[PDB]
Amino acid sequence: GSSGSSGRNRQQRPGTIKHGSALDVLLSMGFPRARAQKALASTGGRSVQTACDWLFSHSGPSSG
Repeated sequence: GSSGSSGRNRQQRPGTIKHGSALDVLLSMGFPRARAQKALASTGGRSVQTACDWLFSHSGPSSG
């Protein structure tokens, strides 16, 4: 016996001391706040996964 393992489950963030952000996350991935911003904004800012899809996905008004 002895010892255990409480708290900290899975852990999904660049540290526990400071909380992350859907944006800060993208920043960690290597994306510019802008990119994440534009995306976030577009997709409001709920999930970072959705934004990504948007990011990659060509966004713009079909010109011609």
